[PDB]
Amino acid sequence: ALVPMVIEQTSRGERSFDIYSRLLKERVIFLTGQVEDHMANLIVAQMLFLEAENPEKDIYLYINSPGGVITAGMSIYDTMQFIKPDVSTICMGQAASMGAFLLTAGAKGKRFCLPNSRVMIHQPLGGYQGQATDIEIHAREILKVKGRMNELMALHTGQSLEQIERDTERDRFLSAPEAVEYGLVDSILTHR
Amino acid sequence: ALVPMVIEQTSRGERSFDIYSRLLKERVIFLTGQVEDHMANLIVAQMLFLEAENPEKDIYLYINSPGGVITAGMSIYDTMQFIKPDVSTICMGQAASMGAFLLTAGAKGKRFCLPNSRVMIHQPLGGYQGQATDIEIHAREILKVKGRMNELMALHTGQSLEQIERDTERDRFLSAPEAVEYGLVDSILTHR
Amino acid sequence: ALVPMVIEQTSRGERSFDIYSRLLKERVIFLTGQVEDHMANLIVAQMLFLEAENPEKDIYLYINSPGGVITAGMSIYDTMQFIKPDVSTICMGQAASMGAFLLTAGAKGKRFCLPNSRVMIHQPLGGYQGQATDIEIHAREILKVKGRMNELMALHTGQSLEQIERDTERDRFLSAPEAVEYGLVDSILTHR
Amino acid sequence: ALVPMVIEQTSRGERSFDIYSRLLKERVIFLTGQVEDHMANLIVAQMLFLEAENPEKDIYLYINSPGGVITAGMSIYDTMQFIKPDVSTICMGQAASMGAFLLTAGAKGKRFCLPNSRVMIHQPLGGYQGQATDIEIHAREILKVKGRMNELMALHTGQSLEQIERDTERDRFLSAPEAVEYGLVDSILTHR
Amino acid sequence: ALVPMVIEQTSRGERSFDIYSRLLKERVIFLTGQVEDHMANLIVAQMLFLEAENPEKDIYLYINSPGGVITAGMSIYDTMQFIKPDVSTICMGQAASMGAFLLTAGAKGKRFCLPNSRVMIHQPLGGYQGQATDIEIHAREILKVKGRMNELMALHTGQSLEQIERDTERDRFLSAPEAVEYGLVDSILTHR
Amino acid sequence: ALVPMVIEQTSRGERSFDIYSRLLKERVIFLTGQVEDHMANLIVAQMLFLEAENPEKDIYLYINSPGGVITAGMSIYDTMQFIKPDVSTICMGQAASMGAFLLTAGAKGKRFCLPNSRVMIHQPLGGYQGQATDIEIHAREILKVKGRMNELMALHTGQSLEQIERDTERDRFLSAPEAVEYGLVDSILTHR
Amino acid sequence: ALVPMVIEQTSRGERSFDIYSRLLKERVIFLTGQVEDHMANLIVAQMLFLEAENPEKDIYLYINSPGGVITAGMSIYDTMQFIKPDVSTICMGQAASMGAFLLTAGAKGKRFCLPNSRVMIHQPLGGYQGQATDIEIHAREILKVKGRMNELMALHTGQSLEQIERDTERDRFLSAPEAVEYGLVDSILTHR
Amino acid sequence: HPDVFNILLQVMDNGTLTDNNGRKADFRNVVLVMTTNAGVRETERKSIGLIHQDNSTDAMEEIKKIFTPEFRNRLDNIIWFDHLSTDVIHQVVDKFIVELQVQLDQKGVSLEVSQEARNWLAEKGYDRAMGARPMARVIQDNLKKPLANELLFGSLVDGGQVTVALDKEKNELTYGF
Repeated sequence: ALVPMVIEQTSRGERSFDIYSRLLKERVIFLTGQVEDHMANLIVAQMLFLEAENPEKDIYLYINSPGGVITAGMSIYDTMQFIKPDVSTICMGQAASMGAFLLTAGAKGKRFCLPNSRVMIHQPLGGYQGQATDIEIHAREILKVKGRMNELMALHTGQSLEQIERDTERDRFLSAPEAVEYGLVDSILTHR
Repeated sequence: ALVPMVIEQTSRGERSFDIYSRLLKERVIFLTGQVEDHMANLIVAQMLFLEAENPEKDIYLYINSPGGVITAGMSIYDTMQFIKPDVSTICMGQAASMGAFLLTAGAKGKRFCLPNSRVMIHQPLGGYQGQATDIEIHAREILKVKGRMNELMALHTGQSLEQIERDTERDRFLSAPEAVEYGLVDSILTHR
Repeated sequence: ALVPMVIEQTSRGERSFDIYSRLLKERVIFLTGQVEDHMANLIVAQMLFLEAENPEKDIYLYINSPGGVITAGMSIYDTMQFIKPDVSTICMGQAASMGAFLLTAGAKGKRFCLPNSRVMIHQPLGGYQGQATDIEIHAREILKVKGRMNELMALHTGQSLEQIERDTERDRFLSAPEAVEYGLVDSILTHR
Repeated sequence: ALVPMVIEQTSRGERSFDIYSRLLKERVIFLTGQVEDHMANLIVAQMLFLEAENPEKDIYLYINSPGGVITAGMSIYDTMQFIKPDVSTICMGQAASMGAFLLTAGAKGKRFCLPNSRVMIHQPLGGYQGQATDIEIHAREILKVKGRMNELMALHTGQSLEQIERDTERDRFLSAPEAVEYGLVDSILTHR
Repeated sequence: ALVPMVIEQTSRGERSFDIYSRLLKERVIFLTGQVEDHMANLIVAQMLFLEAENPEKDIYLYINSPGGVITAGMSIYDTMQFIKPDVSTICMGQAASMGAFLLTAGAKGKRFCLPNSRVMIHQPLGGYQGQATDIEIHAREILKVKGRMNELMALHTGQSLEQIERDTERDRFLSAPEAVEYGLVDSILTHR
Repeated sequence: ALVPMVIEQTSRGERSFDIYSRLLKERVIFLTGQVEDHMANLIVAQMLFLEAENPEKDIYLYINSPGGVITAGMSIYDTMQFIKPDVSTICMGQAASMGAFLLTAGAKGKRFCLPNSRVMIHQPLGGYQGQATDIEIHAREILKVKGRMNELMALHTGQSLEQIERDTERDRFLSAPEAVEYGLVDSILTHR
Repeated sequence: ALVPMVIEQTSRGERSFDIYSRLLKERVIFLTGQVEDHMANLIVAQMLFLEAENPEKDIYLYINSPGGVITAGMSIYDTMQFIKPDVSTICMGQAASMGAFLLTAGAKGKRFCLPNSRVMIHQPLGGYQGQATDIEIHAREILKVKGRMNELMALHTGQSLEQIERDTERDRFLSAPEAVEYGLVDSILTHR
Repeated sequence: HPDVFNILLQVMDNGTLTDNNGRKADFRNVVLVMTTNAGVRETERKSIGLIHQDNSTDAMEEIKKIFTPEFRNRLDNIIWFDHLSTDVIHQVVDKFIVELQVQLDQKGVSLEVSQEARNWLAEKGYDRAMGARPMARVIQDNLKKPLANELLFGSLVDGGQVTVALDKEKNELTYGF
């Protein structure tokens, strides 16, 4: 219907998958749209299946995301760091601090971004309504989460923790060359 | 469509399941999103089928849930405690007092949580509108439910009942090491 | 998609049902969520098919319901009482006076409830707006329905009619042991 | 998905229908929910197919309906009266003057109702807004429709036309024994 | 799912259509609900296919419609008048001036209506908002459409044009015998 | 489901398409409802496939449309004018200046309309809100579009450009004979 | 259903795809409607699959789009520029600065537009609400994006950067000949 | 199966076939005939729509795409058969009647059949969907059965003569000695 079907021949010459399944068969996983619980769960299932299928062959994660929930993103990140094969993240379109976090979270030397992609990083958002004690609890929790995210980004990009802390105070927009120089990605895919 | 299909070969080399069914075939059950009646019923059906299929092999329950209805969660919990094979709960993402309850409800020694997961525990919520007598009835019922949940958590985590009662008065956020030390989980999955 | 598929082998080794159909094949019927006309009609169709398939083998009705329309519930109840095989009702989660009615309506000696289930019973609700004559008609009808329900419950549980009438005046919450002692269920399922 | 699938063996042992189609194969038609144009059209199509399949074998119409449009009900009624095989109507749950009309419209001697069913009969409802002339036209039409319905009910139940006219002035609730004595149904299904 | 499936045997004994396709295979077309562009287009496609399949065998159009757009109805009417085989219209339920127009538009001698059907005829409705010139244009157009419809009805029913013009000034409700005497239908289907 | 399936035999006698695909196989394309981007894209894809399948056999476009976006209609028109086989447009129901434009855009001598169809032509609609400069730009653009449409209609119908300009100033309703005499269509389909 | 199915014969003569998949098999990709993340991701997946299938054969991108998000469009553009085979863009209907950007982004000498297509170009839109510092950040970012888009358009069309900057200050509507002369497309498709 | 066509390829092209012992069969003096009904159903119906298309270029011409063009390229010609006309039907009925007369003269029972009886037999078993196939069953059921009764029971022995004519009043046949 809305999604196309493809044909490929191995033995009988009769294989019709949706194009997303066909690309998954080639170890290509798409992370598009907002990051939430069910989408992240699907990405985690795909990565687990690809790791169990062939622990030696890389996994390619195509990132085009305006961000999302920090929790679901941390699930994808932990599954990326846990599995054996190297996961290479390619940023097409945009990556807004969560697509961006997962982009910098790729295997070192294999994090690419297309020349016209846009990368943004910022401190996490949140909030709570209630009594002063619960407000304090949730504020301490969100501060701890922000600190943990800053630590992880300073680890993955090579920048000092204070530099990341000063840079992610507000929205920082980075083009492909600025992202390469900053340390988020390793190189830019230009041509075949 | 939105969900991918996979290919695996046993006899004829022709097996196309949605990736969730493929993972269920490997005794992997996903508990994601809010906990409600239909989702819990589906989880219970999956666990019953897996138990009837092979009562000796473990079941892996991947928990990423912001909580949900206490009743549906208690159904999943009773089905976990009833069946013969050991059910191992892995907390990826978050577990907000119901994902958390079911996480601590796993088989002892087999409750894991990923290093960047977040666990929260709190007393149950509820309410009622009506006459004073019905208000009293429903308040006594919710207090009994809170007491039962505190008893079950103090049993599963090893902490004293008074300690659980004092800790779950407000939202208590626990990271992976704090959850391990607290007794909710047994260890942290780091790498292969 | 949202519902998983399973594989079982009898002759050709090629059988893919949704997990609910696979469990129905084992004479297991799920009654979850609110009780309304279409859900009750589906349950009745399932019970009729299972009775016509093998009139000697029991039917297992898993009840997790916050109640529902009295009429649809009475349809399920009449179909349960009519068919030949014994229908055994297992209460997982909750049963709010209609799940509870159908739970007590199971075959005597085969009504079980899980140890952490919650059972509530109460007089039926209703209402009408209009002229005084129609108000009187509908009030007499709802009173007759309440009396019939009290008679049926006093029959199925063994308690005296006056005891049921005094108990169901307000919401009565019963845990698993209190439900067993009261007569709603016969025993508690604990382990294999 | 929401509807289950069943398996039955005739020649190859490979037959998977939705349970409603499986019951239709046994000449069982379900009339549930409100009566409207599309539902009545589906019922008429089912009855025509069953009549063309085997004009000698009865058709079983399971009625659980809170009423509906008089027109669609009259279509079902005319199709019931036209076809050759006897259609037997079983009232499970309720029948509110249209389910009730179609219930009394079954083949004489084959109209059953379950012991806890509820039957209601009343004059038809309607209305119109506009000029006085159109109001008069539509009022005369609805009066003619009410008279025709009273005539048909007095024919099918055996009661005198004046008795039906006096009884259906307001909502008349009839239980199973009162419906049997009144003449709406012929007997009560109790057990196998 | 909501629509049933049927089984019929010609050569291999393996034919599962939705019941509507099975009835279409017997040259039975259902016109139910409101008349709009897509429903009329589907009816026209069905009639074209049935005409191309066997130009000598009749087509049975079951009409249950509260009316609809004049344009879509005129498309169905032109396709009925154009094709070679005789189309016989059976009015079950109701026919409100468009179902009624198409009912009287059937092949002469083959227009039947069930004994409890209701037929209504009236002048077409419409309207327009805008400048006085466009109001005049659209009013002249709707008057021409009304005149054309009156001419076609006076042709198909045998009544004089002035009689149709005087009768369709307001809603005229006709039962089955009054419709037969008026000339809309030729006879009443009573029994096999 | 809502759409029927058909059976046709060429070699194995096993071919089940939706009736729309079956008619497309006979080089019959349906243009119904409003004209928008996705519907026009589907029509263009169908016409391209039919042209590539057999560039010598005509394509029949059945038009029943209340109009639509000028742009999408111009896409269909350009694809009609580009491909090799003659496309014959049949107007059933109505054609409101875009269905009408595409109807007059058919192959000369092969543009038919059913005797009770209605054809309307009018100048294009539009609008814009913003600064005076952008208002002027969009007004000049819509005037150029209106001029281009008038030129194309004067070319396809044979009427002079000034006559089309004076006629399409307001809504001009044309019946089948008036459309034939005007030059929009070539003849009227009456019978086989 | 809403989408048609087609039949083509290579070896067994049994191939039923939705018409969109059939056209994709011929290296034809449709870009219709608004440009957003998921549609652009689907287009990118299709282009990657077509490139991996045959890196030497061209890809035909049919553009009918009122514009969309700049980010998703830049993803499609980068994937077009990256892959090996030449992608030829055909503008049918309209192209509003993003369809237009991707149209001018086709392979040089292979960018066609139909004679009645409409092309519009304009500076990108956007906005932000918040503190003055964040307003300044987002304004600088949108200005950089506008500059990058102007540079890319001046590169692909051959016009000087200042000319593009002066032309895209407001909405510039270009017909097919004006688009050819401007440099957006290379020629106009007229006939076979 | 489509894979026997692969043998038929070399059978028609080189006129030689080798069995598992390496011996070659010589097909040069052998006539290769293949019967089929491929394009029949593809053309037996008219077009769907308000305007009837030609539907004649598919005149069993679409037997291509079914016969692997390298196979059709070595056929001498694809000889299409048409449905039997009413005159052809009459001639076939006469042929069957002559055959029956020969079989009866083999037992010394000469048969005489009226021309109107022949035409009734023709119009009775006349069919275009099945050609002259149901004609054999029609003629058998109409003539052979009463004749078989007469010949086997003994009332008709060697030397008898049989006549038959149409009963136009009730649409039946005549039978006698």
